[PDB]
Amino acid sequence: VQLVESGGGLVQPGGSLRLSCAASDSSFYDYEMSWVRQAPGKAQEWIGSMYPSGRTYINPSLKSLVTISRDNSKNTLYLQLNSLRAEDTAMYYCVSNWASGSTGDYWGQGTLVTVS
Amino acid sequence: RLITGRLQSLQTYVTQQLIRAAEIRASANLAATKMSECVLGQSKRVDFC
Amino acid sequence: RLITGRLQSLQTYVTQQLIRAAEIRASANLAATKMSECVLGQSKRVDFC
Amino acid sequence: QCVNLTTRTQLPPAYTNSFTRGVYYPDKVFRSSVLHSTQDLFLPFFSNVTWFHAIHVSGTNGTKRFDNPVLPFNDGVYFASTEKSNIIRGWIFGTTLDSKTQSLLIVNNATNVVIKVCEFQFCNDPFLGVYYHKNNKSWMESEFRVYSSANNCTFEYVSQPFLMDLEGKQGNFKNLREFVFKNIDGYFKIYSKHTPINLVRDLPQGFSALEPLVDLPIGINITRFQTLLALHRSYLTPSGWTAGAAAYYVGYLQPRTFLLKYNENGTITDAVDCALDPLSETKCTLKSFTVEKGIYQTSNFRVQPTESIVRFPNITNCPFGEVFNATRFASVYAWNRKR
Amino acid sequence: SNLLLQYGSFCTQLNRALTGIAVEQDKNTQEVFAQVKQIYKTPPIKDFGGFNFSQILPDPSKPSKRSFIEDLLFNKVTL
Amino acid sequence: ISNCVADYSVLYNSASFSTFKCYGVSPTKLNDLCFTNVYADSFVIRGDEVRQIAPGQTGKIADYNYKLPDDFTGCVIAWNSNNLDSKVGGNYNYLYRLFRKSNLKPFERDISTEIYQAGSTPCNGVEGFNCYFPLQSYGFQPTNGVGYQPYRVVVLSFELLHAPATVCGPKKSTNLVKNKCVNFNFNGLTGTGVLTESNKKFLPFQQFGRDIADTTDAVRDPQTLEILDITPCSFGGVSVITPGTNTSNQVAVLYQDVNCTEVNVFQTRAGCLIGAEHVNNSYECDIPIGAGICASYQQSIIAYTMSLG
Ligand SMILES: *[C@@H]1O[C@H](CO)[C@@H](O[C@@H]2O[C@H](CO)[C@@H](O)[C@H](O)[C@H]2NC(C)=O)[C@H](O)[C@H]1NC(C)=O
Ligand SMILES: *[C@@H]1O[C@H](CO)[C@@H](O[C@@H]2O[C@H](CO)[C@@H](O)[C@H](O)[C@H]2NC(C)=O)[C@H](O)[C@H]1NC(C)=O
Ligand SMILES: *[C@@H]1O[C@H](CO)[C@@H](O)[C@H](O)[C@H]1NC(C)=O
Ligand SMILES: *[C@@H]1O[C@H](CO)[C@@H](O)[C@H](O)[C@H]1NC(C)=O
Ligand SMILES: *[C@@H]1O[C@H](CO)[C@@H](O)[C@H](O)[C@H]1NC(C)=O
Ligand SMILES: *[C@@H]1O[C@H](CO)[C@@H](O)[C@H](O)[C@H]1NC(C)=O
Ligand SMILES: *[C@@H]1O[C@H](CO)[C@@H](O)[C@H](O)[C@H]1NC(C)=O
Ligand SMILES: *[C@@H]1O[C@H](CO)[C@@H](O)[C@H](O)[C@H]1NC(C)=O
Repeated sequence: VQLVESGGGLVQPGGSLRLSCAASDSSFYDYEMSWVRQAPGKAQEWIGSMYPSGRTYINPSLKSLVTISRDNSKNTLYLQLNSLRAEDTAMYYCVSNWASGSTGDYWGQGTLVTVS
Repeated sequence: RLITGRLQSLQTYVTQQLIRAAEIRASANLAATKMSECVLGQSKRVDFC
Repeated sequence: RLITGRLQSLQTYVTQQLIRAAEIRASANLAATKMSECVLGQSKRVDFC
Repeated sequence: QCVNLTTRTQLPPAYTNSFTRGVYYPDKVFRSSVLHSTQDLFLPFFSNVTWFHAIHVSGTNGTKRFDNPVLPFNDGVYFASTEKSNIIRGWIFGTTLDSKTQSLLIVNNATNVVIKVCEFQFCNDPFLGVYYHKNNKSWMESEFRVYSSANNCTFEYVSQPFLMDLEGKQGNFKNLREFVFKNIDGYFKIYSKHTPINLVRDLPQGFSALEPLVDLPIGINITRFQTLLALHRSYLTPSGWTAGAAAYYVGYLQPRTFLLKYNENGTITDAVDCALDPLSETKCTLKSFTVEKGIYQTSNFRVQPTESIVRFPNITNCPFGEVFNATRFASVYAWNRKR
Repeated sequence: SNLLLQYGSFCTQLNRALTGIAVEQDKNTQEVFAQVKQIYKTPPIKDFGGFNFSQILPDPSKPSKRSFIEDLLFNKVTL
Repeated sequence: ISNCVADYSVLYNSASFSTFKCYGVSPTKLNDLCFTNVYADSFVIRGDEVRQIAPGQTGKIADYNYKLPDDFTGCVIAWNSNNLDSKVGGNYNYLYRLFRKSNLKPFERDISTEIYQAGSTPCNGVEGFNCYFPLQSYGFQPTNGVGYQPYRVVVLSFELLHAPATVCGPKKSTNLVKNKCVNFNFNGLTGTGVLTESNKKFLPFQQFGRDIADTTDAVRDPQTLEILDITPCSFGGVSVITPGTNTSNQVAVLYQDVNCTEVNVFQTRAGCLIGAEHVNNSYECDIPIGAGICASYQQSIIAYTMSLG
């Protein structure tokens, strides 16, 4: 199991939650990871992505809700979220090489973040 | 498989004890005559006593 | 089947030697006795020498 | 990461004969004043141990050399280490010591020793550092250069530290520790004891039995291990490297038969290594350390056969060519059985 | 044990033999030493023309009244 | 969770249990087998999906979410969880998928929520005509009964892979009685004998001791770390001393090298002799008992210390 998703759970509307995704190595980051979800009707828009050398770019129009951090000891991932709403009604995935389709990647476990 | 091995091992010491007993009884009969001829008398047999 | 047969065949020949050794030893004590008295002496025992 | 600079040394190892060292309890049974014979893995008496040098002792201005590289370990080895100061956190036990394989990790962490039997990505030079961070006012013990990624977390271990300080007399003892790394039926065992050293580098002739510590139910096939070290950086005490120095010894185990004395209270007072010299074999068959005058039969010896041969006759022939070297073949309704 | 009754009476031959050669050990000692009908005693005065015999006669000392020599034999084999 | 001690007997009298569904292991003998690893998964399932969610089922759910090996060695727990997944309004967050291509393999993590078509035209990433969704949400309503209610189900499925087994339960326990002939079980060591208080010294890593020839002598009690001796329960032959069947029918019995307290009564150097009265006389030996003591018959059977002459 290359990638494992940590944390998460059911979210009460008006609440907040934090995500996590332990990484097998810094080498698999090349060159775009993914904090992918399945919003209802909304297209697949990338939220969390990063680079092996330690870069970070986020979509300008959807970055008022999502924050990212890392630690290199455990290779754990931090996705500190605030003000969760109904636009997340699905179970997430943290899969490497997501942008290259849905066949050149390994699927881990993923976590559910939904509200009414 | 254990009985035919333990029984055979036990039958070895009975057999070997029997031969050892014949050794002792042969020198427990020699010690008996030497107590009758050397001690209770004077023997003329050479190199006996 | 070969191990038990060959092993058990060997135990007979050790056992027959131990019985046959005690017969030679018993005759090698008479020869020692017969040497001390008949040769190094002059025995009065009848039909001995 | 993984500062890679040796580029200078290919020196062969120093070979010595360990006088009476490598005796253990291959069981957990008390024995009174008895003499017992065991047939387990042991270091042969007076064997050529490859004396390796730890971080070198060459003092001009720092500049201590590091000439203790990767090693192989067949079935069992000894780690007789002086280590006047903490220089080894543990070792790199494993199979291939890369990704997709579980690296058996032992690390000091001298509040609680951790064993982490999981897949890792260790490089050639995992090393330590213990200094300030301008916070909490201490010399913290970060171990980040050791391992990069801790993946597929499976096993845990928390207990007392193996190594401690016991000299109390301005050194001159070095508190020698020796260790054994056996893995049979997937069970990993370690033996240790605290012993003093009076020589500058060499090993004494004293006898000491090394009690067991840990049985680990790991269950991993073993091919090769590696050694760890600790190079904390340096500061204005004349880049920043070369702290610490010691001496190491590495041997090899072999399946050997031993006759182990026992005191009235279980301590192995003495032992003898059979199959060295005729006198040792004489003691091993009689099961006695004191042998009276006489001629004793110990064993047989046969002339082992050399290269084997096989002999077979001549006239190794029929003309099979006449079947296949026919110019033309017949119709498929006229199949021929050229018997 | 109930599996052993199938082997007949091998268990009774061994007992009969060992008991047979354990009675003899009482016949070996019986034949050697027991050859006097009466227990004689040396007179309290020892006047044998100069011969001492003190090393071999029993002593008015520690029980098990063995001589000075029999004690050496009873201390050189007991291991 | 691994390398510890498991218990299942307590799980009978803990909560309100509904149906005992066990595969491959007898439910009365749950404390026998040792397995390699434990994968403790305890979660919530629907009410009718105690049967409707099960290995080897088709339709909507069991085929495509996860597959578990039909060679189970364990039990399936079934409780009543109407207060967990049924909330007013609906716990429609979870997904009861409709159909996929094929099944899975046991102990795989296949979670992908890909959309499955009914025809062949490509949606090009936009949901619309012929882009039927195989995902369907959970339907929970307090008004709905067993047909949609949730049931707490814990499945303890164990693999049959080839690996060492470490996790089992013990066989504890009883108390201790000393200085008595009892049969003991000490940490897998099975034997019988007399347990007493010792004065030896075990090193603090050993379990049991033995002197020579594999004769175990002392075993440390793993409750108090006290060394306990082992002595075999006494035995020895029994001899019948008789003055001849015509002289009398009265006999005396000798127990070969057995203390009197472990069986007139008299204690000899050759065992305990009962039925014969010891006398201070000394006669010529008649029936040799041993160690210098003989016996005879002169209207009762009496024991001497034989006189030499
Ligand atoms: C444990 O092993 C040691 C090694 O000889 C012994 O300790 C002696 O024990 C006796 C009585 O048991 C004492 O009189 C001595 O003081 C001890 N001497 C030494 C050097 O230890 C003994 O065999 C065992 N008993 C202990 C440590 O009490
Ligand atoms: C006969 O033998 C005994 C020894 O069994 C002699 O007793 C010794 O007499 C001397 C007198 O000076 C003592 O000092 C010794 O202690 C006695 N014992 C030994 C072993 O010498 C006794 O004197 C002898 N009687 C004789 C020769 O008439
Ligand atoms: C030394 O190790 C480092 C790992 O960081 C690597 O970059 C470098 O290629 C190695 N140099 C060699 C093998 O010569
Ligand atoms: C042990 O040490 C020397 C040093 O190299 C080695 O060459 C040789 O194999 C051994 N010598 C003896 C006498 O065993
Ligand atoms: C001490 O613990 C950690 C070690 O770096 C540090 O983050 C923390 O700031 C220190 N504690 C406080 C109250 O600053
Ligand atoms: C068959 O004919 C060819 C000639 O090209 C020859 O090379 C080959 O050896 C012949 N086969 C046999 C069995 O003689
Ligand atoms: C027999 O048992 C008692 C214990 O009640 C003991 O006092 C005695 O010494 C033992 N041995 C003999 C010969 O009586
Ligand atoms: C035996 O012992 C003394 C004399 O030796 C005597 O007083 C006692 O009465 C006798 N007891 C028996 C049972 O004969």
